[PDB]
Amino acid sequence: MATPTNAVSTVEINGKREDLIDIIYNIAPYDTPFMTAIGKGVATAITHEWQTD
Amino acid sequence: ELRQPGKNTRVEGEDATIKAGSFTTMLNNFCQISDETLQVTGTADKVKKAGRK
Repeated sequence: MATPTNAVSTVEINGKREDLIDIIYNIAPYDTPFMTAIGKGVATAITHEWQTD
Repeated sequence: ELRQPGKNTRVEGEDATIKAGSFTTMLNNFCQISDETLQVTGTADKVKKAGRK
């Protein structure tokens, strides 16, 4: 009972390899609602100018 | 160079006493290192400028 007397089990062997998931789980928030909502554009100078009417 | 001319009168059969010769002159100069350095920030190359790309 409770494993035969002289059976070879995982307790006795020594060459067992490790098991790694190979995936890293990161759930920290990095969403940018305002940046995603607004538009994109290109500026060609230190000062950016526009007009209203 | 050559020596300056002068009086040259000798007694007959003077059993010449051997006059000293002339030797060259050594001149030398040292080397010199000149350099110029320049540093430009990254922003100064992206903005538009008149007359330069």
